[PDB]
Amino acid sequence: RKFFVGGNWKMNGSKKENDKLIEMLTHAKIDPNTEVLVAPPALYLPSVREKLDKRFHVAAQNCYKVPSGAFTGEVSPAMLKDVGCDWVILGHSERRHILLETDQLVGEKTAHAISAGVNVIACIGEKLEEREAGKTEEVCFRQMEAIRKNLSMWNHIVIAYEPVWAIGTGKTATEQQAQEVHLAVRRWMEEKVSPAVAKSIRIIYGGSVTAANCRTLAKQPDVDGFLVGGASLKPDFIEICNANA
Amino acid sequence: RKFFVGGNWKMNGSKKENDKLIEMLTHAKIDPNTEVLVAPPALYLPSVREKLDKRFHVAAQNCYKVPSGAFTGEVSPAMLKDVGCDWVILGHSERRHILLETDQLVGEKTAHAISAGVNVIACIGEKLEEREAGKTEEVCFRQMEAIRKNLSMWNHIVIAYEPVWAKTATEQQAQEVHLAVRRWMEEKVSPAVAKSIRIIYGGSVTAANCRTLAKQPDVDGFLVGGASLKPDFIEICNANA
Repeated sequence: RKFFVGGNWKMNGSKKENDKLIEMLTHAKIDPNTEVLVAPPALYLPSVREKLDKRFHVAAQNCYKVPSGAFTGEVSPAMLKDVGCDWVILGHSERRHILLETDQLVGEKTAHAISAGVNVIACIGEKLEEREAGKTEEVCFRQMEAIRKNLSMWNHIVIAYEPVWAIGTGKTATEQQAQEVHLAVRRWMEEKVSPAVAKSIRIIYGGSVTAANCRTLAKQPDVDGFLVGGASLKPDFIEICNANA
Repeated sequence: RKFFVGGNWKMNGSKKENDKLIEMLTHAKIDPNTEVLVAPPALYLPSVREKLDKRFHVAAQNCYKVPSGAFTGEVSPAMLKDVGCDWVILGHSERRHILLETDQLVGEKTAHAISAGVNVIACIGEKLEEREAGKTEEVCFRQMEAIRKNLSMWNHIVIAYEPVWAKTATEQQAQEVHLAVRRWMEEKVSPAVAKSIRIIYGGSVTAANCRTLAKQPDVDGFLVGGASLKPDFIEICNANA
């Protein structure tokens, strides 16, 4: 499996700061075996895609579930392709838990994006009250089942596990805890989809990753990379891209 | 009150179709006394603003309530200004009822955009069951209270009434709500703000009905949906002349 590092800029960006990030990425020494993605705010997707070499993927942070229609404020996968972007992040914990997106909606968006020819980073993960009730697998598997319900092919999917129970609380997840979830998710893929897909699919870690912990997380056998948050805006991003080499 | 016509493109747009719409706007003769706005999808805001003469406003169809933060998929008023756009539509019925935005969130976004120097079309309106229950005013006034609560200045606000309940809305029904909202502004904000604020109609607006709607004394323009993608938009922009 090819190591995969995606930088989610979240709601951060400006012509000035984007240019500084692009110059940092363009000039950095990055492991040639790392697949690298950045996800700017939607206003900046076309310009960031023009300025950054195709060695870098550029992703939207969200999209909707049909090509066009009466959905004020939404953008479709067809529009993403029209501006040269071939990736989207769907189901991020902030969209599920702050902006109230349901499992079913995330699954419908994922299936439509794939149908349009857009690759998807599909995000899953459980909150603290769910983890403390023993529901880590139940929650992760329910979110994946909603994606599988509408998907017939997985070659253009990357799964991101977000330990929301740690992100939202200030707790720190150990590399052993991340590995344990990644393994359970991979076994679900083996069981519900196929051993070949489970063997191929990248499962990336979306808890807090900085230059300080990326190398120990990267060595875990079922962690295939990272969905990076705030470190995506900083020189730490380069060390994270290099975490596996 | 200066007549105001906004075209909400919703989730419609592409480089090719945007170019046809931009050429349509550019070749049009529009009443010089009418304020005209278009709202493309967020991906296309910088290019549309670059390509359209500054006689036209270019608006986002949504934004968030702080300048930056951990809100994957959201954009801020600061970003809008950074790409040259100084307008946003907030509280549209599709965002309230499909995408689950609360009254409080719409009010927070509206106050923040205004504080950031972005002008706001703030949308209100009642659903069919609410209208049939006699709750048009109750709903509209509850929505305006959340918008009004933390606003101190109204010169950069336009109110859009969307009869989500429509069925067909008559010019008498639109006038009745616009008048009620204006009288609410008189008592809750001030008579001076009420006399000057634009209240635009955002129900189904076509070339066939825009002139009858425009003559109503408390209808100050339109927030147009599907007709904003068609040459019919120009006739609607010219409805007051």
